[PDB]
Amino acid sequence: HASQARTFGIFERAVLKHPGSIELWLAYLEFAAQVKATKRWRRIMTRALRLHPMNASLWTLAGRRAAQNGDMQRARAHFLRGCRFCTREPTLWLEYARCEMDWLARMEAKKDGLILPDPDAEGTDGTKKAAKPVFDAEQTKKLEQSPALSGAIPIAVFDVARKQPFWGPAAAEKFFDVFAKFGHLSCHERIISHVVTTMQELFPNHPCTWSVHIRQPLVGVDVLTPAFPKALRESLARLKAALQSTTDRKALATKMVAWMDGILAIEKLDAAIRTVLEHTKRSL
Repeated sequence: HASQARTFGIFERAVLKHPGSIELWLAYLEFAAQVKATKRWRRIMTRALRLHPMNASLWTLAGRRAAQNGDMQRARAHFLRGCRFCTREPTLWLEYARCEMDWLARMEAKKDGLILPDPDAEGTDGTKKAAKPVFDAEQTKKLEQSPALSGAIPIAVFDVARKQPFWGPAAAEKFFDVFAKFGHLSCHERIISHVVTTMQELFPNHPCTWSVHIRQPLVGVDVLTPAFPKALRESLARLKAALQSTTDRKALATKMVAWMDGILAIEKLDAAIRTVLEHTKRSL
């Protein structure tokens, strides 16, 4: 028990020496969480977010804790507040989308020390510290009434993210990636399609859009299932077409090599498939 005290002192004097260090805060929070000091955890969270309001890691940590405790209401609450704050970096938005798909995963399976930064706070000159709320009152109501297994919310998160400063092809591809797991859910097809299309419409020839376009056919699929080789052939067709397009070949080749490495990583992959993929990679 005395060790709790000692360690706490270590962290405390540590973040006092250097409050800029986010990692210290994170590490301290983890320690507090493991010794089940929840009150202290809330207080440390309040202090860290107070002085690091735009750090995604903190916000995600909070929202994800509320969801793991079981109420998706606060989860959503924290994440939305935070997204008003965290707006120069995709991170918090990606993590909210993820948290949301995770909830769908649980729904398909079934079938106070904490003070968060006020978004409606003004600075010295009148400027708001946080962007306007992510969803209008009307909009939130339409999403609440929306069917749970529709996946209307993560899509909504994606579309509103489109209005944020961090919006670009790279951010979009990160959403595709968040969503590209969760292949086992009904909504993912519609969602992924939305994302790839959108990217195609807005960033027509970007190596990222090409990325998601090549990678798209293999999202629902597993091996072995006859759908996998067909999809692989489709994917490869997309890849050839990509290498012949007027596009950054270097960036594309990098992403695509990583992708194939990921594929070759899998166990019980067909021999001829391994060979042809390796040749295809060696080409890059």
